[PDB]
Amino acid sequence: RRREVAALVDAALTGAAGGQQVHFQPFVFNDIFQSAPAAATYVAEALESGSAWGRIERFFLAAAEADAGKLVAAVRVEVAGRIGRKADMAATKSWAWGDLRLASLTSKLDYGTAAANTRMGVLGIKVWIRYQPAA
Amino acid sequence: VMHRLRNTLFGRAVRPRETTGRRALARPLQGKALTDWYWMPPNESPGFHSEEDEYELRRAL
Amino acid sequence: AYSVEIAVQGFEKRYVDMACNTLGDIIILAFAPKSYAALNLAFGPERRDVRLPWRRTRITLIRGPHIDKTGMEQFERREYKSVLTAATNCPQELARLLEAVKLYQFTGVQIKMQLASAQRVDLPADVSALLRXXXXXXXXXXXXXXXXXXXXXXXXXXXXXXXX
Amino acid sequence: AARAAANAAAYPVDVEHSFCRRTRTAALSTARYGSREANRKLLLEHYNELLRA
Amino acid sequence: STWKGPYVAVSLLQEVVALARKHPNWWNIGQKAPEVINTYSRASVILPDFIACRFGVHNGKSFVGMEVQEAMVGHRLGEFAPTKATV
Amino acid sequence: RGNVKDHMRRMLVEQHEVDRSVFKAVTTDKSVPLEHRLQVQRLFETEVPRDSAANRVVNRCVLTGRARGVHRFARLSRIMIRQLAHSGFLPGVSKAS
Amino acid sequence: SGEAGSGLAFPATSTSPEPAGPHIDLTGVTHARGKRKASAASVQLVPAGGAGITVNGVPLSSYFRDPACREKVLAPLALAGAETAYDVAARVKGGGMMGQAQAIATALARALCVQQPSLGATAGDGGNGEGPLAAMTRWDGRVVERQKPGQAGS
Amino acid sequence: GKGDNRTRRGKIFRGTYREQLPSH
RNA sequence: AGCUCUUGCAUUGCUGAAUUUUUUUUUUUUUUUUUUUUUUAAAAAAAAAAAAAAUUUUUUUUUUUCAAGUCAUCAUGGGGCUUAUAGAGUGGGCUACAGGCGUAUUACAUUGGACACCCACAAGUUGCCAAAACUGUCCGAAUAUACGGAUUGGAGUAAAAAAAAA
Repeated sequence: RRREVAALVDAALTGAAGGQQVHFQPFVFNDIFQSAPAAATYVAEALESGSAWGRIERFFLAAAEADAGKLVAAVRVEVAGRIGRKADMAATKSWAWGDLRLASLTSKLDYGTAAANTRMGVLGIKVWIRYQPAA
Repeated sequence: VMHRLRNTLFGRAVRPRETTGRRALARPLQGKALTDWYWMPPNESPGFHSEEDEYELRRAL
Repeated sequence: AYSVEIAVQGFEKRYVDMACNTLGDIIILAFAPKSYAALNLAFGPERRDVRLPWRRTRITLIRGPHIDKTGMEQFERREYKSVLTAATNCPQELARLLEAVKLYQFTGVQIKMQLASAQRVDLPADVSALLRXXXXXXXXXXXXXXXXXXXXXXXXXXXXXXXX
Repeated sequence: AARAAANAAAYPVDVEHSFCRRTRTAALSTARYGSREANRKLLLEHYNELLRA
Repeated sequence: STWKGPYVAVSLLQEVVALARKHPNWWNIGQKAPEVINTYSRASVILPDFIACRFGVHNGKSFVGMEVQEAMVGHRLGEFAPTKATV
Repeated sequence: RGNVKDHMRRMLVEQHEVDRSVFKAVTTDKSVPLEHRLQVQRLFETEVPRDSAANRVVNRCVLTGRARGVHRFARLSRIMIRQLAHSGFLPGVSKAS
Repeated sequence: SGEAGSGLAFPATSTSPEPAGPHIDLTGVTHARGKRKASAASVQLVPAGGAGITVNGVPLSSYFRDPACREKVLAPLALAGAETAYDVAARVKGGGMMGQAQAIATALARALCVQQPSLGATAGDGGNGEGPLAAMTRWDGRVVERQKPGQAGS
Repeated sequence: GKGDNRTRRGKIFRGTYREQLPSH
C-alpha cells in the first residue's frame, strides 16, 4: 500500500544516516522551466537518446512562449561537443530567447549543468536562465 | 610560595619540556581524528539504486 | 534562581534572525502572566538582546587546475551570532523552555546554551565545623558536541554552588 | 625573548583554577571524565578538599 | 639524539647476534670476521666495539661491502652507502 | 586514485591502536629507567607495525584521489572546492568581498 | 539639541564612515570622537587649568615620544590659539603612533568646534561653514589599499 | 640572514625570538 | 576488470594570455488626467510632473582569440597492455652538478651596526601579541671595519626563587 512505502523510504534514510531519522519531502516540478539543471539533464538525457538538436530547440521554444511572460524571462542553452552525424572537429552551438543581464546582480537568476555520453564520446551541457519579478 | 599550597591542593606540575614521559599520556589522542577523516561508500549501497554502478550501466552502451 | 544564556550560530542571516525572534517569542511566553489572579517576575535590567560581529577570515584558492599560478580567487565563510538573555526563579518553566527547544527544529543553525543556576551542596560535617562569603560559584561543567550523531543543539550549563 | 600573556596551551588537562576580578568570582572547570556528572563528582570532592585548607 | 635513547640498530643487531655464535668481536683483538654481514637497512647507528666486521650495506641497487675500522664508530651506517654521482 | 590504501594505513594505526605504541614511547621518553629503553625501542617499533606510526599517513582528499593540495577547512581538494563553491553545494562559502 | 549629519567620505580607493558626532554634555564638558586611520580615538573637554592634556591616562610627552608627532597632536590646538585653558581628556585605540596623533588631533578639533562654532566645521548649519580649523574637521579616511589579490608577476 | 643567528632582530626573522608556544 | 599506457590535433570540465577598460545611465515610487479587459471590483494602457535610487569594503562580478595548456584531477572516445604498462615488501631516486638561464632574499653601511629601554602603540576582546623608529650608550684604521654572514669543523651544560631548625 502507500504507508508501507512511506515507512520504507523513511527507514531507508534512517538506517543510512546513522543517528537520526529523516522525513522525506517530495515537492515536484510542474514543468521543465522552473529549474535550470533539471532542464539541463533533460537536454543531456535527450542528447544521449538520439535526439537531433532541432526538435529539442523546437520543444524548448514552444514551451518558452507557451509560458510567455509568466515565469521565464530569458533562456540561453549552449552545448559543446559533436552534435550532428559527421562532426569530427570540436564545436558548439546554441540558441537564445529574450534578453538576459548576467552582469546584473539584482537578477534572480540560475545556472544549470549536465553531461551526456554519446557513442562518439563525452559531451558538455550548460543552461543559463533568467526570471520575471513574480518570484 | 602560596601556589605550593594551591599546587598540592590541586596536584599540578609543569606540563611541557621536562622529559618525564607524562606528556605522552596527557596529550589528546588523534585516533578518532585520523579515521573519521575519510568517507568511502562501498560502491554498492544496501538500500537501493546504487549510483556508483549506475554510471557503469550508462557508460556500458 | 536560574540564569539562561542562549547562543546561536548561522550562515544565512535569515535563519539566525528567525531563530532569534522565535526564541524571543518563547521566552516572553515562558514567563508570561497570562492572567492577573495570582497577584516575582524577572524583567530585571540584566535582560538584553546583544548582537555581535563575526570572525573575519578569508580563505583563497587557485582558479586553475594545473599551471595557472596567476589564477587566484578568494573565498570565505560567515558565522552570524546572537545571544539571548533571561533568568528566572522557578524550575517548571525552565523545563518548559528546554522541552520547547527540544521540539522546534531549526534549520542549519547551532544552539549552544548556558545555564548557570543555583544548586545546593552537601558537605562532610568536618569542613562545615571548621568553617566555624565571596562568590566562589565554580562548577563550570563541560560536554562534547560531535562525533556521536549530533548536529549541535548542545547545552553546556555551568553550575553555581551555595553553602553558607 | 617574547611570549603571549594568554598562553592558552594544550597537550594536558586539569581543574583550571581561575578568578574573575570583574565580578569578584573564582572559577574552576571540568576536564577529566567523559560524562558531566562524573566531573561534578570530581569537582565536588575537589571543593570539599579545597575547604580542608 | 643522545638524549632519551641514542642508539637504533635492531635488524643489524639480529644479524650481529647471528654472527655472535662463537664471538661477537673475536673474544675467541679482531681478526676481520670472515663471515660476511649483509644488512638491508642503512638508517642504523654504529655502536662502540663492532670493530673488524664485514658490513654489506644496501645502496638501492646492490650490497656494498666495507670493513669497519676504529674511526667509524660514532657514525650512522648510511653515510657509507652512496648513490655514486662521481662526475 | 588510491584513497582507500591510506584508509588501510589509518585502520592499521587504529587496529594496532596507537595507544600500545605511545605507551612504549612513554617508557622511552622517561629517563627514569636508566637503560633498556634501547631494548624497549630495539623492538616494539619493529614488532609493532612500521606502517602504523602517525607519519606514514599523508592526509589525501576524500572526493577524488587527490594526494596533493588538500584542505581540512572543509575536507575537500581545491578544484572540487571551487566546483562545489560555484555550485553552492557547500556550507555558505561565497566569492570573497 | 539640534545637531545634524556632519560626516564625509573623502578618500580615494576606499571609503570611510565616522558616524559619531561631537556634542556638549550637561556637565559643561563637551565630548567628541575622531578617527583618522581605522585606529580611532575619543575626546572629552573640560575648560580647566587642571591636569592639562591627557591621552591614554599618562601625560602626553612620554606616550607619544617623538617631538614631531607631538606637534601633530598639538597642531589644531596651536592653530586655534586657545591652548591652555582646557583640560584635555582623551582616549585612543589601534594603529600606529602618528596615526594616533592625527586622529586625536581631529577629535580635539571636533570638541573645540562644539566649544566655539565659528573656528571649525560642524553640522549646525547644513554641514557647512568656514574657519581656520574647519579644514581639519572632516577626517582623512584613506586607509591602506588592500594587498593585491594577484601577483608581483615580474 | 639580516643577522639571522645572533641578534635581537634576526631571531624574529628565524621565528625564535617569538618563543614557540607549547602545542601539538 | 584494471591501468600513473598513449592520444590535449578525438574530448568534457577548468584555466592562461592581453583584448587591462567598460561596468553607469537606467528604472521604480507617488501625483494629476484619461481609457483596455471581465458579471460589486483588480490589473492593464496612455500624457505630464516630482522624489527613491542603482551590489562589496572596493575588489570581485560582465566580457572576443589562440587545434593556447591539462588523458598524472577525475572523467571519457580510439588504440595498447594484462608473467606484467597489475599489486605488495625493502632500500634508493624524484633534491645529482662543467656550463648557461629565469625568479627571489641578504647585504655591500653611518640615513648604519650593536645593546638596553617602555618590553612603545596595531590589524585583533567577541560566544590578549610585534618590528622599523623615537630616548640613552659603544663604535668610523681600506679597518674589509664591532659592515656583511656564505662555506667549514666542533659541542649539545648554565641556574634563579625562597622556607624551617641548631
